[PDB]
Amino acid sequence: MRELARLERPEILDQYIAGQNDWMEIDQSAVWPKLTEMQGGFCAYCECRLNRCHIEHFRPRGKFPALTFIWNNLFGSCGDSRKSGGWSRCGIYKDNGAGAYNADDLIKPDEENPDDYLLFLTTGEVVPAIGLTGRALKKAQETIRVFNLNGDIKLFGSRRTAVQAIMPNVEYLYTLLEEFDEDDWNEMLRDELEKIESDEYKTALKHAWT
Amino acid sequence: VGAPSSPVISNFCMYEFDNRIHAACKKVEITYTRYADDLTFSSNIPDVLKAVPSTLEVLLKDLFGSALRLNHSKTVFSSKAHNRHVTGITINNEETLSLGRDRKRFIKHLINQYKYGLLDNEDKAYLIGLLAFASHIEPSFITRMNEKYSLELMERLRG
Amino acid sequence: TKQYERKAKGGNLLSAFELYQRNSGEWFEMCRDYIQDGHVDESGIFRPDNAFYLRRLTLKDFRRFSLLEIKLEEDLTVIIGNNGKGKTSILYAIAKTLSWFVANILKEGGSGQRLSEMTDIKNDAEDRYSDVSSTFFFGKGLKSVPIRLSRSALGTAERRDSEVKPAKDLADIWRVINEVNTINLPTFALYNVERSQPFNRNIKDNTGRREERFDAYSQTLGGAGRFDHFVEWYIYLHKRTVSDISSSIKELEQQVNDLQRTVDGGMVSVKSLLEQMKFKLSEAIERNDAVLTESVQKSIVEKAICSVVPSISNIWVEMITGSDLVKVTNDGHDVTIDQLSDGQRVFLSLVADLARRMVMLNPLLENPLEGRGIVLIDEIELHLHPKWQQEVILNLRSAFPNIQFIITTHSPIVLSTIEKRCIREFEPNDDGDQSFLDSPDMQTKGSENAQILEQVMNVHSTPPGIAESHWLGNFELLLLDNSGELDNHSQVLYDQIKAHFGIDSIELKKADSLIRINKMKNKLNKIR
RNA sequence: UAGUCGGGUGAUUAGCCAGACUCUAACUUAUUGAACGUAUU
Ligand SMILES: Nc1ncnc2c1ncn2[C@@H]1O[C@H](COP(=O)(O)OP(=O)(O)O)[C@@H](O)[C@H]1O
Ligand SMILES: [Mg+2]
Ligand SMILES: [Zn+2]
Repeated sequence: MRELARLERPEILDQYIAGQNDWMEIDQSAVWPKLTEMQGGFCAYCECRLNRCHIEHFRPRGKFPALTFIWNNLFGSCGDSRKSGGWSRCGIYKDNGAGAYNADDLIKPDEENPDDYLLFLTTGEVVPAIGLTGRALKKAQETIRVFNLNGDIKLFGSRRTAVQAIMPNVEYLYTLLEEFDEDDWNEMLRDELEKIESDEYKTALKHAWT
Repeated sequence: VGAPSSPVISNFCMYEFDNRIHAACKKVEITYTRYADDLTFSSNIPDVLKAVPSTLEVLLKDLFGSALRLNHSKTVFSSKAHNRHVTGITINNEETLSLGRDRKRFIKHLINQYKYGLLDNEDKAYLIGLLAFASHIEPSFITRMNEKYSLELMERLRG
Repeated sequence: TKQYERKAKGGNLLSAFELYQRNSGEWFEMCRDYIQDGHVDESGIFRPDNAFYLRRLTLKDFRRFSLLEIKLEEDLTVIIGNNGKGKTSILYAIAKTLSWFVANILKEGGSGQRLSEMTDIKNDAEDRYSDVSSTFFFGKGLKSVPIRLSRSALGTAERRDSEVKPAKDLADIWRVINEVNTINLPTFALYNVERSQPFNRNIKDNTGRREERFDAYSQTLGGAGRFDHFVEWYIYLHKRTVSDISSSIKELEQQVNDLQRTVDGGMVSVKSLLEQMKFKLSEAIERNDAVLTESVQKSIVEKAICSVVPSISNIWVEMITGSDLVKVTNDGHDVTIDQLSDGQRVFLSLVADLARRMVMLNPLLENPLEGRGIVLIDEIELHLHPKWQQEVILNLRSAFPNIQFIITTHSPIVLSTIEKRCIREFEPNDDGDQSFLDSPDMQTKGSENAQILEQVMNVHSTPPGIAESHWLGNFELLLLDNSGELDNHSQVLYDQIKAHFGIDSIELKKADSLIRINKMKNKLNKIR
C-alpha cells in the first residue's frame, strides 16, 4: 500500500447530512472521479487494478454513523457485494471475515506513510518493517491481518508472480553500476521507477528495485 | 379460473401482496406490475433485480404460508441483449411496443395471399381479427401496411 | 386444426407432429426433415440444423443446495470445486432427468428414475421436499423442453409431483418417426467413478441381444458403461466380417499378393505357404461369390479407440487359441485387455462404450461419431498420469464433435486445456446458499498449471505445511535485518538451503541472487 | 464472433439487404370465463 495525497473534496457530500440521509440514497458516480484521481485506478489497501470496485468506509457505518459522509473516511477498495459473493480481502473482509478489530490500530493510507510500517519481501510475503516495537508493531500486524494481505492466496500469488517477473531486470541493473558514470545509472533507475506507477502492486515493485 | 367471480377474488387476495412489493420496489427504482399469476419487474439500474426473487419468496411465505409459491422454473432474467416481452407484447430496443418481427412477417404473408385471392374465408376472418389487435398495439404497423399494400386493398380487406 | 397448421408452417415441430398423429405425408416429412437435416461445415464435420442440449438446471432443497441455478454451454461445461461442494450431485440430478428421455424412446409411457426420499432432500430444509428442474433445447422449432423431478421426504403427508410430460412428448416424436422411417437417435450416457472396476472376460450377460439397435440404451445412465457388452459386440462384429466371403476373398487376395511379393524377393521358404493360400483363394472364389456395414462399424470403432486412447495403436480379435480374445497393441507390445493397467483399461472402457453406442444409434451418418447427445463424466482425470491429462479433453472433443460434455475435475492440468467460459466454479466459502455458479476471472486455456492452482483452485504452489518451503523467505528477512551482509545466522540458513535443495537448485540460485542484489544495493547506499 | 432487435425487399411464416443492441441471463403462452381491441346493434 501507498502513501495517498487527498487533495480536493467533492460538492455532493455538502448536500447529504448524517442521521437524516442513508448511504443507499447518495449518487456514487459523482464521488468516483476524485478517488480515481487520488488512487490512480488501483486499490487503496492491496494495489490491484480496480475492475470490480466499491466505496469503502475506513471506519464502518455501523460502529461510526457520525463518520459517514466525510471525505477523509472514503476509499476505493477492490471487490463488490453486488456482482458476486465471497470476496476475501480488503474492504469486504475487514467487515465480514476479519472479526473483531480496533480501527485505531490500522494504517490509514491518506494520513500515514505505510512504508515505515510495512516491508514487502521479494518472495511475496508482506511483513512488519525491520525494528518495530509496541504500537508500531501492533499497527503493522493488524493491518496485515485485517486487510488479509498475506492470507488471500489470489493476492499472495499475484504479487509474488509480479515481483519474480522483474527480478532478472533488478539483478541486471545493479551489475551495470560498476561500468557507468553516476548520472546515467541514476537516470536508468529513475526511468524504471517511473514505469512502475502504471503497474499493479507498485509498492512491492519499488522495494524490489530500490 | 372459469368462474366469473374468480378474477375479482384473485385480485383481492393479492391486494396486500401487491401493496408490499410495489412499495419495496419503488424504493430501489424497480417498476412492478402483475397480470394475474404473471409478475413483471423492470429497472435501468444494473444488479438490483437479482434480489427480487428472494424477497418474493419471503413475502409469499409471510402472507400465504405454503399455499402460494413461486414457480422457480418460470423465473427469467432478460435485457436489451436479448428478447424481451411482457404478456405477449414485444418491447423492441427503441423502447417501443411491437408485435415482433415474426408476427409482422406472418401478417404480411396473409395480406399478400389476400391480394391474390388465395385466403379462404376462415383465414380472412382470422387476418381481420389480428389486424384489429395490431392496430391497438402497434398502429404505425397498419400505416406501413397501407403504404406497402395500397390503402384501397387494406380498406377492401377491413370492409 | 387451423391453429396447428399455422404454427407447423412456421416451423414448430410439436404442432407438425400433432397434425401427423391426427391425420394418421407433408407433416411426416416436416418432422423427419427437422430431425435429419444438417450440413457439412468448412472443417468437414456434419452439423445438425437443429441442435439438442441442456440449457439450464435449477436445484431446490436438493442435497446440500437450498436453491442453485446453472447455465450450461452447448459444447463443454466443466464443474470445479473442493470435495463435498456437490459436483457429483449436479451430474446425478442431470442423469436422472435424462433417464426420462431414454425410457420413453424405448417404450411408450416408459418410466424414468426418481429422486431418493431417503437421501436426496436437503437435511435441514424446512419444506421437506426437493425439486430438480431442467430445460432442454431442440432447435428453433422447440426452444424449450422443461422437466421437473420432485420428491417429498419419507414421513411427509403432502406429496410433491414430478412434471415429465414434455420429456415424454419429445421422446415420442423420436420413437414414432423412427418406427416409420429410420432416423439417427440421441446418445445419453453417464460415466461416474463406478466406471473403475476389475475386468472379467469370463462373465457374459445373457439378457437381450447385443446386435439389436436399442441395446445401445441398455444401462446407459448406470454410471459404469457396459464394457462387457462392448467386448461381446466387438467379437460378434469380427465373426460376421470373417464369415463374409468377399472380404475374406479380398483379405485372402491381399495375403496372396503379399506372399507372392516375398517369394519374388528371394524367400523360397514361404513358397509352400503361398501355394496353400492360392488354393484357399481359388476355393473361396469357386464358392458362390456375391461392403458389410458390420465391417465399416468395426473400422469406425477401432479408429476412435486408437485416436483417443494414447497408449493404444491397434485393437483386434484372436480366436486361434480356441477362445475369443480381444488384443491391443499397447506401447508397441501386443497384450490382452486383462493385462492393461487400470488407468488404460478404465479410459479404454469409457471410449469404447461411447463409440459403440454412437455407431448403433447413428446408422445414417457417414461418420456416426458426429451424432447428437449429452455425455456426463465425473472426475475425468481418474487414474490418468499428468501427461495424459494434457490430452484427454482435446481428444474427446475431436472424436465426438456434436456431443454436449458435462464434466467434473480436480486437475489444474485438465483446466489448462479449457477456455474460462466453459468453467463453473463454486465460491470458496459457499455453505450451499449460492444462487448462480460463475466462471473464473483468469483465462485458463494455455496458462501455467501453477497459476491455475493459485488463481482458480485456491491452493499454494508450494506446500505451506513444510518448513523448508519458508527458508527462502526467512533467508531474505535475515539478509535485510543485517544491512544486506551475510551474518552468522544468514550463512547457516544459506548452508541449510544449499544442503537441502542442492547446488543447482532454483532455491539456491534465488538465494545467490538475493545476496548479489543486496550487496550491490548496500554499496550504492554507502556511496550516497 | 455470437445471439438479439427490426426498417426494407421478397406470390411473402422462407431467403436476401440495411441499420442497431449487449445487467453471467426470454423459453410467445389459454376458453365458451374475465378484461381489452374490432365488428355487429
Ligand atoms: N441430503 C443432504 N443434505 C445435506 N447435505 C447433503 C445431503 N446429501 C449430501 N450432502 C452433502 O453434500 C456433499 C456431497 O458432495 P458430492 O455431491 O459428492 O460432491 P463432490 O463430488 O464435489 O464432493 C457432502 O458435503 C455431503 O455432506
Ligand atoms: Mg373469445
Ligand atoms: Zn484491495
